Amino acid sequence: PVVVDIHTHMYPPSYIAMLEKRQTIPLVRTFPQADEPRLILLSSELAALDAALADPAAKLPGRPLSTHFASLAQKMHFMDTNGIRVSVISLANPWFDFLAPDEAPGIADAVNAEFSDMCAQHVGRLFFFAALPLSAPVDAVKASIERVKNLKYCRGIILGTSGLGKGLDDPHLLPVFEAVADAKLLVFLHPHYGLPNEVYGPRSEEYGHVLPLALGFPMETTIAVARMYMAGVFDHVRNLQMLLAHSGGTLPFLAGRIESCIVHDGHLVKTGKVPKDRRTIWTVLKEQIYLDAVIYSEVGLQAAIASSGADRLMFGTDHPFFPPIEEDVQGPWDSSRLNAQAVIKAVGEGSSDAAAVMGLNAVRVLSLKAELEHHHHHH
Amino acid sequence: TPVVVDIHTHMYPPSYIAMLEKRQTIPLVRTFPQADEPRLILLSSELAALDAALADPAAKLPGRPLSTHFASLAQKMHFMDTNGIRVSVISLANPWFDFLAPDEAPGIADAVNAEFSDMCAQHVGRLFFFAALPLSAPVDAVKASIERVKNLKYCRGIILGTSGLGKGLDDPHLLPVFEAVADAKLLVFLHPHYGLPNEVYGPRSEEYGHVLPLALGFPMETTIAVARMYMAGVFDHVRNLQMLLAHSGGTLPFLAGRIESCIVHDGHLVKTGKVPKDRRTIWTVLKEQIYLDAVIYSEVGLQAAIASSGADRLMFGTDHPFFPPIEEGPWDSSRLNAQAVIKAVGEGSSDAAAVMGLNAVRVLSLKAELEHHHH
Ligand SMILES: O=c1cc[nH]c(=O)[nH]1
Ligand SMILES: O=c1cc[nH]c(=O)[nH]1
Ligand SMILES: [Zn+2]
Ligand SMILES: [Zn+2]
Ligand SMILES: [Zn+2]
Repeated sequence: PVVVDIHTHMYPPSYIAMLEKRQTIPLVRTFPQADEPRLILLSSELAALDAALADPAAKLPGRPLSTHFASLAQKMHFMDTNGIRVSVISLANPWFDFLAPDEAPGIADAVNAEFSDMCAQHVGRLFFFAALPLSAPVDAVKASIERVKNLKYCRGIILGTSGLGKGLDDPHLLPVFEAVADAKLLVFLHPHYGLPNEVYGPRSEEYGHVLPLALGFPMETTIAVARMYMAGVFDHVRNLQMLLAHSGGTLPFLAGRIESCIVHDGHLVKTGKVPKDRRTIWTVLKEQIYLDAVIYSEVGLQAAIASSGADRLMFGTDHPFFPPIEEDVQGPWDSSRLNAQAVIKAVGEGSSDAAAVMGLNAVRVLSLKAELEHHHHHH
Repeated sequence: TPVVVDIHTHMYPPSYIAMLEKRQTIPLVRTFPQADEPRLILLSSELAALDAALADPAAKLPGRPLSTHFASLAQKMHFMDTNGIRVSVISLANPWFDFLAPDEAPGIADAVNAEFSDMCAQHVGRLFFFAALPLSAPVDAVKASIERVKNLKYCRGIILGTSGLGKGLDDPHLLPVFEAVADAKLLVFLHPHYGLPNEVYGPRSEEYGHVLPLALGFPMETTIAVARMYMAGVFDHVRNLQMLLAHSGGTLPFLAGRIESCIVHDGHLVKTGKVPKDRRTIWTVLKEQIYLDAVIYSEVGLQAAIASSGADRLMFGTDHPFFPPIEEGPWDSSRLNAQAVIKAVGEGSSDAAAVMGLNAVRVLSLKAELEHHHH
C-alpha cells in the first residue's frame, strides 16, 4: 500500500527572495558565524532577534534556513530515504498574510503556479495545497480559488487561523468557505500565530522553541476551529471538508469538554443557541473534519482515531521543520519515524487501518487513485 | 460497595464571599436589581460584560449566578448523596487568596483553612480538603502557612493556581514552596483561573457565552503552567513533589508526544547540553509525579489520560458546583464523567473502582478514624 505525506512544506526560492527583502518578521537574515541564513517567522523569535542584532555574542535567532526548504531535489531525497511515495506539499506559514492587499493576488498566483510546476517534475509523486491571498479583498480570494482549482496537481487549499484578519468566525469569510467547498477543494487548516508570548512567562527564552511549537501551535488550531464551530460555519457550509494540522491541535482531547460547556451555558441555552437537533462537535468530527497524524504518540493518535475514525486520519511529517540535530540530515528523520511508529503501535503493522492512515485515506479523499494507478503501471 | 470519591469540588465560605462583595475590581460579587441571586464575577473575560451591565440596566447579567451551593455545606452533602458520592475532598475555588494584600494574606488564609477543617469535622469520614496558600505574602509566611495546615485534621493537600508568587510556576523563588509542600507530603492540586489573554478568542467571543474561556482557556492554561514547570526542571529539583492536575491535565496527555519531539529536535536545547541521555521524559514524570483528575467529559479524553498516567493515577471529580443544570436530581456534569469511566474501562471493573475512588483513598489516606495522613 502507498505511503502519502499530507503535511509537508516548501518555500519556493522566489518566496525566499521576499523574506530577505523584509525589515520585520517574517524575515530571513545571514549572520557572521554561519553562512546558513536564519529563518525568523514567529512572534516568539522577536526578543532574540533584537538581542542578536545588538549583540554578536548572543545566540542565533529563529531557525536555520536549510536547503530542505527550497530544494525540490532535497524533498524527493527526503521522500526516498523515509519510504514516502507521495507528498502533498504546501507553502509553509506565514504564507501571504503580510502582503499588501494589492500585491498579494499576483504573488499568490505566481507561487501557486510554481508549486504546480514543481509537481509536474515528478508526475504521480507530488500534489499540492495552494495558498490564498487572504490579505486581499474577498473577490480576489474567490478569483484565486477558481484559478487554483484548475492548476494541475492542486488538491486543496492551505489556510491560517487569522482568515481575513479577524479569524475563522468572521462572516466575511463565509463566501470563501463556500467557494472552496463548491470547488471541492479540501481545506488544510494550519497554525502560525500561536498565543501571545506573555503566556510563556519571563523564562521562555531558556526553553528554546519548545513552548510556542509544542503548545502555541496546536492551541491556536483548537481555538480557531472551536470558533468556526461555534459560529455555525460547518452548518452553513455543509459540503466543507477541513483537514486539521497536528491531529486537530488538542480538539479530540477537549471535544467532550467543549460539548459539556455548551450544554451547560446559561446564556447560550436561554437565548436559543442550544436546540435539540443541534449537530455536536462529534458529528462534525466524523463528517466534515479530517485529522493529520502528526501527533508523535499512539496516545494522541488513539484519541484522534476515536474522534474522527480510522478512515479520517492521514499521515504527515511536517518536513522540513524538525531535522535531526546530531544525526544525518540526509538519513531517515526521527520526526517522520515517530509518527509512523505511533500508527503501528495504535492500529498494528500490516493492518488495513495502518494502510488507510499511512496513505489510502489521502488517496481516496484527494482522488489520487487514477494518478497512482497510471503511474505505477505506465511509469 | 467500593467508595466513590470526588477530588474536584469547591466551596466559598460566607466570610470569603463577604470579601468578594466588598471588592471594586475582579474578583467580586455584585447584586443587580433584576437578579434573584448575586453575580459572581471571577474572570478577565467577564470584564467587558460587567462594564456594559454597570452602565446599561438592560444589558445581560455579567459573570455567573452566585448560587447558594458555593457556601452551603448542607447542599454539598445533598449533592453527594444524590450523585452517589461517599467522600468529597473540597477545595476553595479560584482565585483563592491570589488577590489579597501581602500583610493581610497570612491571617486570612489561616482563618479560612481553619474553617475548611471545621466544615470537614461536621461530617466525619465524608469530607477532607485541599488548603489554599497566602501566595501574595513573602515566601517565609507561605512556609509558615504550610507548617500550620499540615497539622489540620482532614487536610490532605494544597490547591493552587498558575501564577505562583506572581511570575508563574517556573519562578525560582517558588521552588522552596514546592519543597516544603512535598516534604510535608501534601499533594499539590494545580487548578486554572487566569486562562489566556482574551484577544485570542476574537471579536465575536461574547456571543459564545463562557464556552471558550472555560472549555479552552482553563485546560490550556493548566498545560502551559505544567509545561513551564517541566522545562524549568522543577520535577527534577523536587523529586518528592506530587501534583494533581485539574481537567485530566488540561491537554497534556494529548500533547505529551509533541512536547517530547519538540524537545529532542530543539537545536538550542540539544547544543547547550539541556537534552542529555539521562533526561527524565514527560512520560516518566506523568507516571511518577503526576496524578490526573477525570473531569474530562468523554471516554476519548479519559482513555488518553489513562494511557499517559495509568489507571492507578486517575481520580474522579465533578467540578461542583460550577456546572449546574440550566433547565432542571443527579447532575449531568457529574454523570458525564462517570459514564466516561464506565465506557473507557468497563462498569464494575477494578479499573473503574480505582478511578471512581479507590486511587484517591490510597493516595490521600482518606480514613477519618486516624489523626494523621498515612502516606
Ligand atoms: O509547520 C511548521 C512547523 C514548525 N514550525 C513552523 O514554523 N511551521
Ligand atoms: O473551578 C471552576 C470551574 C468553572 N469555572 C470556574 O471559574 N472555576
Ligand atoms: Zn506544518
Ligand atoms: Zn503519464
Ligand atoms: Zn474547578
